Amino acid sequence: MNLVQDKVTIITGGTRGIGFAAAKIFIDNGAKVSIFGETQEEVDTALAQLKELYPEEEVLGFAPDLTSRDAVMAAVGQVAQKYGRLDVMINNAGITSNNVFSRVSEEEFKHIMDINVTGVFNGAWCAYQCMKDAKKGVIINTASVTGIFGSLSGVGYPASKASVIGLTHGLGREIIRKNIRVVGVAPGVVNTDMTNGNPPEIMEGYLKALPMKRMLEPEEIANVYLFLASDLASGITATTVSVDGAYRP
Amino acid sequence: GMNLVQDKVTIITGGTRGIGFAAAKIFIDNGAKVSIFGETQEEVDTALAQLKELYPEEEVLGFAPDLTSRDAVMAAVGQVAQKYGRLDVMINNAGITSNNVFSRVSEEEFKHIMDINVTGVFNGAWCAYQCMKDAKKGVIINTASVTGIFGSLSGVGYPASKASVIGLTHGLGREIIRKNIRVVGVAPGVVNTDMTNGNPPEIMEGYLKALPMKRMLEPEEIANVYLFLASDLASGITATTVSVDGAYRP
Amino acid sequence: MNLVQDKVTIITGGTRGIGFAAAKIFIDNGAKVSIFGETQEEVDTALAQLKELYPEEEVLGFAPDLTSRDAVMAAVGQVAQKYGRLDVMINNAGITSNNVFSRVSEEEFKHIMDINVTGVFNGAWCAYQCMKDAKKGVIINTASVTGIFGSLSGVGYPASKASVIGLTHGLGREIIRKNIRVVGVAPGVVNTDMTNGNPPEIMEGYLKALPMKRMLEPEEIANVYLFLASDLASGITATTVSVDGAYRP
Amino acid sequence: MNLVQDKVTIITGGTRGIGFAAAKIFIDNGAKVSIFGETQEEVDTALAQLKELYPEEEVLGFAPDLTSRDAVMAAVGQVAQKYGRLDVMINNAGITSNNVFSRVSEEEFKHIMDINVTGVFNGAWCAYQCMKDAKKGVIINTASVTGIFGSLSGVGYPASKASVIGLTHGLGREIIRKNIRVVGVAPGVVNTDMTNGNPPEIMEGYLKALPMKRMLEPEEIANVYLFLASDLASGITATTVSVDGAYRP
Ligand SMILES: NC(=O)c1ccc[n+]([C@@H]2O[C@H](COP(=O)([O-])OP(=O)(O)OC[C@H]3O[C@@H](n4cnc5c(N)ncnc54)[C@H](O)[C@@H]3O)[C@@H](O)[C@H]2O)c1
Ligand SMILES: NC(=O)c1ccc[n+]([C@@H]2O[C@H](COP(=O)([O-])OP(=O)(O)OC[C@H]3O[C@@H](n4cnc5c(N)ncnc54)[C@H](O)[C@@H]3O)[C@@H](O)[C@H]2O)c1
Ligand SMILES: NC(=O)c1ccc[n+]([C@@H]2O[C@H](COP(=O)([O-])OP(=O)(O)OC[C@H]3O[C@@H](n4cnc5c(N)ncnc54)[C@H](O)[C@@H]3O)[C@@H](O)[C@H]2O)c1
Ligand SMILES: NC(=O)c1ccc[n+]([C@@H]2O[C@H](COP(=O)([O-])OP(=O)(O)OC[C@H]3O[C@@H](n4cnc5c(N)ncnc54)[C@H](O)[C@@H]3O)[C@@H](O)[C@H]2O)c1
Repeated sequence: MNLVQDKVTIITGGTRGIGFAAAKIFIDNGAKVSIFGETQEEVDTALAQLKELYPEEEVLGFAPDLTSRDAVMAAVGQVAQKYGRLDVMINNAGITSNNVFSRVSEEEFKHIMDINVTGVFNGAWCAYQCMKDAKKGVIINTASVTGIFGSLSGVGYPASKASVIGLTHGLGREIIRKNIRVVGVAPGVVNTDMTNGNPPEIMEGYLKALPMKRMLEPEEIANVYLFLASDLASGITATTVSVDGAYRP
Repeated sequence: GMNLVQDKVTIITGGTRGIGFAAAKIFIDNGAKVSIFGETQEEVDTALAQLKELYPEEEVLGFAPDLTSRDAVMAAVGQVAQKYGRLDVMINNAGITSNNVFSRVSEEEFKHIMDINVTGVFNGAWCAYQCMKDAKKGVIINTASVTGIFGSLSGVGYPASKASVIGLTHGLGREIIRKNIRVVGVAPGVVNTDMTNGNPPEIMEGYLKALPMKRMLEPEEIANVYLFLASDLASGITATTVSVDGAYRP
Repeated sequence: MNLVQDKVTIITGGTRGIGFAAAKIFIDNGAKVSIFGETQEEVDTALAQLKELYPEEEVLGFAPDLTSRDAVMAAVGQVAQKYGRLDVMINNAGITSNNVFSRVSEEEFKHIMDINVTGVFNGAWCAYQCMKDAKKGVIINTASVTGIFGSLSGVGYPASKASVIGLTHGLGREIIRKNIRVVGVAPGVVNTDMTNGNPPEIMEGYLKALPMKRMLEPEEIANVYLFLASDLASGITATTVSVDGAYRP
Repeated sequence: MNLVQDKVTIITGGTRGIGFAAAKIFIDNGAKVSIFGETQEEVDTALAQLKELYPEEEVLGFAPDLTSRDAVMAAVGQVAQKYGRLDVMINNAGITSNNVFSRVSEEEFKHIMDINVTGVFNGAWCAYQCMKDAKKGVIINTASVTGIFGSLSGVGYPASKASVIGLTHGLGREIIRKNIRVVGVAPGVVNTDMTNGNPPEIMEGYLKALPMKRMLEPEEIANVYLFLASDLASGITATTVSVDGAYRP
């Protein structure tokens, strides 16, 4: 199976969790993969892990400030200049929130809006600049089940993830004439560092609320990134695919 | 090369032409054991002969049950389950459209589109569930439409029936996920099949140019989404409908 | 307050629950009200109740088979003939389902599809025929929260109520050029004969788990019918308004 | 008609357009109105216009930086101090975008996200702090049709307005236990300074694409704010009402 054969791919937040599982699955399927991480330390750790798994595969790693379009452009530009093209952009880096409304500070709301929305806008804009003249490409934006069904706390999380769905819808409709597809992915509860850090009572809570009686594995989200990036999904754009196993927050 | 549905016993309703027939081919290519349903025995015979030319060593069963009769659907689903010992995938793809102005929509026309597009999907999903529930495994795929989400400017029975399919998929998916059976919808935009061809090229030239992709989707582009959704790659996808419309808005 | 002053109104399922609460609120706001019921007995009971409340008000009552468009046309036609016009049509009559999928018979699925969807189509079609030449009117269709968020059982209920939302969207887009508005109302859990079952010991736990800690009252749905039928809602069409107090099935 | 009798109301962006039409309709319906505007000059102009219409009515006016929660709290706090309570908060201030994706600068995307989302979050948070102990109140957030159906350009506009819908959904579900309702309003194309200044070619396109063959008037949106703020809408929360006359971008 080589669903993304010879596709030049960038995965933001590709150092751990869903993004890292996607790096592996995309390399397994013939893609040329580059990853972004928050810090250079996280990037070095992930590149060393990928070097053990794939000793003959070259994987580029960068740590741009996702809130700065110039910093994202510098990193995206290096990938496009090394391979002469950019086929796939996955705006997967993201954070969550669970604070009760009264305890949501200005700083916390600004930060989740910055990373989850401005980070996605910057990545999609920089990918588009490298894809527009080639008149081909795929931009994948990671939303959440909370972007559709809301949440009971951490208002910045459904607000930012609903914005990602809205950005995906509008951008997809706008740039389809340049043969560039824009698709969203809205996961439910996934077994990563984002969810495994919670207290045991919250973990117990999730596991009883999940209709599948298990969290999804990062591979189950990464397999959807894989299909959506492949030419099999040539009819899918300006929409968000729910991958939540019927979980409802 | 690919074998995304290897050894999966699959039934495709409306598998004699358009999207369903393209799915029959793509599913056989990917290792599935395929059975098709068609509206008439003549359509079934034609499709089986076409598939026999393409795949001379492949056995494909064909049936023409009245989709509005659950006993007729159960008899056909039962024969497939009896022959292979299980049922892994059910695709409720058979459907029809409408474009009549509201004043000209007869009682008979509204009843018929509601019967085929909704009762036909309910009957197929119910009969599949009965053959899947003890195995605690399976995938049910229901074909909706872009009109089920964005409405239409005419033929009210078409968005009404296709929105019902999305609602059925959502509710059924939430209900039977505890039996490890996934229920997923597919909402196509405008697809190049017998459903959409008939108009002269002069009329169609301006229509195609106004489409966001400047072309209709091909039946293979919908069938490839059936393939992914039926595969173990979509293990996290249930109680939802995937839009495959190339940004087309009715 | 006379939000529907002199508006000739038909309310299907106006003999009890939401429909009956709407009959009272519409009479209070100056409308000329006619009600439909399943049986002649229900119609006689409701008309007598409205005579004790409003002795000087004339209310017409009919019991047409909602699955027969000719029977609905005969009743709608009599109202339009008596007042010379039809201003408001409320397709409020409906039923629910809670049977587990295996136990949903052909007959049960056919019946809920017939009453909840064909009944709404027939009422909307007959209203349209009496409104189209006047180039004014409002058609209100009662959906449900299950039409948007699904359900855990009784598949015919989300299937039929999602169809009502789809019919409302398509019909609204089609006939807005004739200055006829088509709007949906999606209630959550309302205190009527439809939810009047279980003893209080069992109910106490259920009510406590509801986001508002109570069901909605039929007046709370009828007040939304009132606004939507008024000229205040002149910009609202081809959409469904959620009146569920944040309840999620 | 006095749908919002004795209700202490704050309207952000109440100096012109929809917000100003709402100021008038809310005063007509018995509310105690306070307005916010971008500049002190706009506030002075609107207060003078309202003094000519209502010479005996006192209307407070403020121009806080909506991106600063402390500046919004200072203004909201003064209203709550003067009347001892806050009954209604309308987060109506907003801006639009129509730039092609390549021409959307970092600055433009940041600004629309700041005003349309952080401005709504700040207003809703400050209102909640003044409403939570009273265990009653209504927060109205202005989204847009583009938040549901996307757009063909100005990606910041559907992204920010979809975020407003997501914020409304999540916040509504979270604070309904404090008897505070959170509702959204999604207008189509409204005849205000936001749209009326466009070149004839763009105007022609709008008028052709509008199924009603006219734009909605600001009163048609303000009448929906009125109903949603009234006790008639007691069952409506954690949802967005479309007021678009079947217009689709
Ligand atoms: N884990 C879940 O249950 C869940 C639920 C729904 C949505 N999602 C979304 O899935 C995506 C991936 O999440 P995950 O669970 O794999 O998370 P993770 O914590 O396992 O990894 C997140 C990745 O994003 C990067 N990232 C985070 N904050 C960053 C910042 N400030 N700057 C730059 N990069 C940053 C990290 O470096 C890391 O590589 C996110 O968009 C998340 O919101 C996850
Ligand atoms: N083609 C499009 O533009 C379009 C758009 C949106 C939705 N869809 C949906 O896709 C599905 C497949 O459609 P298609 O375009 O391939 O159509 P098609 O006409 O090419 O084939 C339809 C198939 O369904 C079967 N079928 C139709 N009526 C039937 C009946 N009364 N009883 C039993 N079987 C019946 C036919 O035998 C045939 O095999 C349908 O559900 C259709 O509504 C298609
Ligand atoms: N009550 C709830 O919790 C709730 C929830 C969501 C949606 N709804 C919807 O609200 C609407 C009103 O329901 P309600 O709770 O007031 O119910 P109800 O049982 O109190 O009243 C139903 C009314 O519809 C009529 N009706 C029912 N079946 C009919 C048939 N076969 N033919 C003709 N008339 C028929 C009855 O005579 C009666 O007047 C329905 O469409 C229902 O689906 C109710
Ligand atoms: N007019 C339309 O076609 C339309 C379409 C859909 C949504 N909307 C939404 O409706 C709402 C009202 O818009 P309108 O058409 O009445 O606009 P308008 O331009 O007529 O008025 C906007 C108001 O918001 C204030 N405002 C704008 N930017 C601000 C800022 N930086 N800081 C503080 N206050 C600011 C202005 O002072 C003014 O009072 C907005 O949220 C807008 O996005 C309008």
